[PDB]
Amino acid sequence: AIPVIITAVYSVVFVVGLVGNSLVMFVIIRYTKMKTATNIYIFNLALADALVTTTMPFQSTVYLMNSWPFGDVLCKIVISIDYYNMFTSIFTLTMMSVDRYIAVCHPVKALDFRTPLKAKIINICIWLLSSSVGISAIVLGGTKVREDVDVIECSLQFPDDDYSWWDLFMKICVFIFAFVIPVLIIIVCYTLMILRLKSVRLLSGSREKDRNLRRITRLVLVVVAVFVVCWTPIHIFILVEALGSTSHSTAALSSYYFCIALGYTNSSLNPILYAFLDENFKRCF
Amino acid sequence: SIAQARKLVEQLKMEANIDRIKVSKAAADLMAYCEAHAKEDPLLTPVPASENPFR
Amino acid sequence: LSAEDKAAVERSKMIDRNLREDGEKAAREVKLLLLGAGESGKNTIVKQKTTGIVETHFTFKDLHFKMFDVGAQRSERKKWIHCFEGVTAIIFCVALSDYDLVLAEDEEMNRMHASMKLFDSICNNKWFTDTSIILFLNKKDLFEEKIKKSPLTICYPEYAGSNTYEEAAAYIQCQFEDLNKRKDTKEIYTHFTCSTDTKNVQFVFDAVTDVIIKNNLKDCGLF
Amino acid sequence: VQLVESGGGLVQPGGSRKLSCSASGFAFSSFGMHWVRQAPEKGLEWVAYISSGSGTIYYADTVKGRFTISRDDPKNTLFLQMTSLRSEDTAMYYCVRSIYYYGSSPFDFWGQGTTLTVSSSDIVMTQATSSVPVTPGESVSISCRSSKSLLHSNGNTYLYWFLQRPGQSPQLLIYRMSNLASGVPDRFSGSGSGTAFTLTISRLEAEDVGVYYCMQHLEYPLTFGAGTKLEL
Amino acid sequence: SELDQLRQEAEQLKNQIRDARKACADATLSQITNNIDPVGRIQMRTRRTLRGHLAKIYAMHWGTDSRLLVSASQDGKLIIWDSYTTNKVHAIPLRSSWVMTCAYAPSGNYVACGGLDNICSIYNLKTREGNVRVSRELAGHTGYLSCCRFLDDNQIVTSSGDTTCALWDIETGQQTTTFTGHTGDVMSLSLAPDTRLFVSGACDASAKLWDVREGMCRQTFTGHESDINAICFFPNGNAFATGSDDATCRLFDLRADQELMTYSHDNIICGITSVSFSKSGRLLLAGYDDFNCNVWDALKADRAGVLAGHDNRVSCLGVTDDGMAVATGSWDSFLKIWN
Ligand SMILES: COC(=O)C1=C[C@@]23CCCC[C@H]2[C@@H]2C[C@H]([C@@H]4CCC[C@H](C)N4)[C@](C)(O3)[C@H]12
Repeated sequence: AIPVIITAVYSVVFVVGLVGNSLVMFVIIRYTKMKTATNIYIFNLALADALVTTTMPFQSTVYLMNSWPFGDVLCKIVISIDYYNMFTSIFTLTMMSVDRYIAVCHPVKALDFRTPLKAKIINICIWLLSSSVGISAIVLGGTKVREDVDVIECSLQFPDDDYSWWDLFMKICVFIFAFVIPVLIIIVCYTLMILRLKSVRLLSGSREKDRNLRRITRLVLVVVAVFVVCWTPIHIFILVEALGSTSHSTAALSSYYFCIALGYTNSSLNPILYAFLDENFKRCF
Repeated sequence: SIAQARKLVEQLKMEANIDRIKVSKAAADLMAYCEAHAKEDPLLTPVPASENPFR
Repeated sequence: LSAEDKAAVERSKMIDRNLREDGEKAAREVKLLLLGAGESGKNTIVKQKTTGIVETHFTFKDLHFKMFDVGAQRSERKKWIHCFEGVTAIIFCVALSDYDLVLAEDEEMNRMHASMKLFDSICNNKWFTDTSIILFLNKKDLFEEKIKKSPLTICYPEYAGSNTYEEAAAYIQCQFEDLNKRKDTKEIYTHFTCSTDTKNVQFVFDAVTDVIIKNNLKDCGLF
Repeated sequence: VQLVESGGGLVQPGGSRKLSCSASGFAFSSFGMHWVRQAPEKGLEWVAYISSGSGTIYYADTVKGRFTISRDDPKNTLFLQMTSLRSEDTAMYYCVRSIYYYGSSPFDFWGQGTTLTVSSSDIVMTQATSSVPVTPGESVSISCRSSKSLLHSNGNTYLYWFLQRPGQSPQLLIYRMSNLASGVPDRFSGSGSGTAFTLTISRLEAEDVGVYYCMQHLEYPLTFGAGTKLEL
Repeated sequence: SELDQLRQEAEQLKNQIRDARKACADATLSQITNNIDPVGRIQMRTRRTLRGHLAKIYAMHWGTDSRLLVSASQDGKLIIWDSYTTNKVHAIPLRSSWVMTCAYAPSGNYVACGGLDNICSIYNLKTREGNVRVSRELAGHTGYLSCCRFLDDNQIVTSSGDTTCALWDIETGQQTTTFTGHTGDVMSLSLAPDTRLFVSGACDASAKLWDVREGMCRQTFTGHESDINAICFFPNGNAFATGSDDATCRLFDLRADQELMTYSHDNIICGITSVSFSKSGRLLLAGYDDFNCNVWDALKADRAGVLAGHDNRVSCLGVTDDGMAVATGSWDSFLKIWN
């Protein structure tokens, strides 16, 4: 009865993701609108990961019946939009941390860098830079029939070339641009923000101010944890599988499915965590 | 101190000798003014689509 | 709609664009509410016919400062002090060479108790529960030659301390910073300055920097 | 308020020129400029239009794709560039101010005009009468006819009345149904409903004679009426 | 003891006027207007929201055409509003951002704007030169200006915060009449349809009748326990209502000089920032600090409905001169119009 509960977990994650990304989007569209410089950012996050919350039945039926009776183009475009929304979620999280660092440590430039016009320009620019990979997924996406048994899978394959170093360069490039530059920027922005906010006249004088600083620090460290320790198994397992010939496995290869399950839980948890931990949303509700 | 007090007492003294109408008649013609032209009050009865330019 | 109405709504859109672009300038403008007792030393910090609010402007380190003095207004304070919700910080200028002379025009109380009443009135407002203070305790150069001839206990019968610079200064800091009913939301930034001292505009810039940091933690849902 | 035209003159056929107007003495950035020409043997016709801040551009059908209009608000100048102009464009051009809001008076001020000579479903207005013999101190009532109705959905009639004195610029006289412009004495009265339009003058003076014109401002282009000159 | 004797005889004649006010009355308004049909629920939804301000609004005023309204705020902008189509007719910049009064002239050619600068600025709207420029810098007030209603195109009545009201001119710029007799700062002003008397509201809960031609008080109204913040004048001309800062609105009499009726509830606690009538005289609009307004049945002292929908505190509201709609300005940079 192993796959009995796993599909139930997939279904409940699917429905809570739908509920969260519908309620947050409806509240943002109705009450607060595009007022602040972070409401548009959390709107971008919700509009990004709505696709991830809707690909849950596809992933669940793939894991359930071990195949895909879909076609040839639609799972390709699912993969393309998945790459697109994931990359534009990572880049908006990175630039939101950059925006918070500009707000805290650089108040002379925070008023000139946190205007809604500048925020819209920056997020549209990084969306158009993610559009290059989004259309490259259309260019080099496809399908390949495996030789072990007459079933197929939706993945990326370079068209008719040796291209082993090309594939290795692509894997190390996506790994670096996922968890080297963005995680480095997250860490060196948040720890410098914490260092600046600790050594300032406010927020370090009384017990309530110290508790406020502790709450802010634990909130940003929980956000960093939910990012890193949850999304890291997927990338490290893909890097291990693509570094050499470690791609043959057994029924123990369900660790890939547990990794994609964690990557589908945290993609729904992150906007829910932001909405339910921002007390501005509590005043809005 | 002195001149201000003189001005105040002479002002309220000339305020004193003023004929005052009975308040029942004041409420009566208050009712008369609020009733005689209560028909053309869009705040009381909402205007139809021919009137009411706000839409 | 008519062509005249089309040109009218085009003019309205242009007016909206002008309003947006000159309300964009209001972000960089840091407003300071400068106020205090009469001849308490608030004049010497702005050196470096309207009969209303004195308007002055200066900039330093790429930040626009406007000081909004209400010293020429002698009306009831409580019915126009509610206009200052969006002030960045409050400048409270009271001197130290005022403990001995009581009023120099009338005889009701001392200058120090008047400053206590003013600071108590400005600290407990419903409109000023979060506005930081950059309180200046100036004229300390003339305070020391006036504290040797007359002790501080002639106005404060609860001092019972040594008659010197450091003890009297520390008692002054303690007696100005204890009037806040909520020190967990507003820390008074006491500072010493003279007529011919260095620039306190660095301290003002640091204080408004802290206030802008507080606002940036406010509007991002992290406060 | 001054609208001084510049440039122009005799031009070879198929050539190009540059009509510039030094529109100084007033707030140029808040007024939507126009361009109205007048043939020597005919009446007034509008050829171009630019709104405030170059927001909206409208052209006449005869000069669309042939005429270029441009403005520069800091320099307070209104330009008009024409290329390959024909002999049909032989006219004298007027610069016109027009501001648009509630209660505003469009087409309020006109320019002196510079002559341009070439060497060698539109709501039109008809006024059949011309060269009306009138006496000073009497009352006259000219008439104007429109192709369609001018009562829009917001309950007003967009009809403009003017007066072109001999050897002088046209002046705004009545700028809607039954209202008076600025500087016009309380003698010129406007009335009429639907498509039938008229003017009313109580006691004609020596300076009241001239050619009168109509205009609609409901759709573009902005064609005028006919000649309604007055004679002693 | 000259001062004590004059004070005690002044108190004696104050008891004389108080006993005259008591003995002139026979019945209250309740027991003679409680037998009429009550006003039902005045459910008035907002129609036009004049967004575009970027600061809190303290003053609005309608016009005689009942279409154009002007608004003053701390954005440094005086904005005229085409209320029919939600259009900005003008955006007048201000030399002083601290303004709390504005008024639209009955001729429609002028607009007033003054405040904490103690200088009344009057702007000429319809000029041959196409722009809006200030005409006269009316100065002479030692306190903060609070209301600047236009008597006509050439006379303006300005009430300041130095216990004085004043009548000004345009062609000269001097004070024709100075009104004295308050002990608190004046915060409200309201003219009359016949334009011969105007009532004021000061900080000492005192409302007077300053006549215009000769310039002195006619009668004194002291019924409130807090300062009177807003005042408004009945369309008949024999009454006026005051809005104070103790959750009470109350009518008075121009001729019987007595309290008529109070408009208060146990639920409402905060004060009144803006009060106005309807042109029929039965509804009494009143803006509170609970982020909403209210319609008051003036003949029943009953809350006929709420006008909730404003984010921040309403500070200014006025009705049209034909009684078409009420526009409620507030501190949320919004101008809701209700009908
Ligand atoms: C080095 O990291 C990668 O190669 C990638 C990491 C992620 C998770 C983190 C965001 C980006 C994705 C892309 C999409 C991929 C899978 C392919 C199989 C189908 C699933 C739905 N999506 C992937 C394995 O997972 C890939």
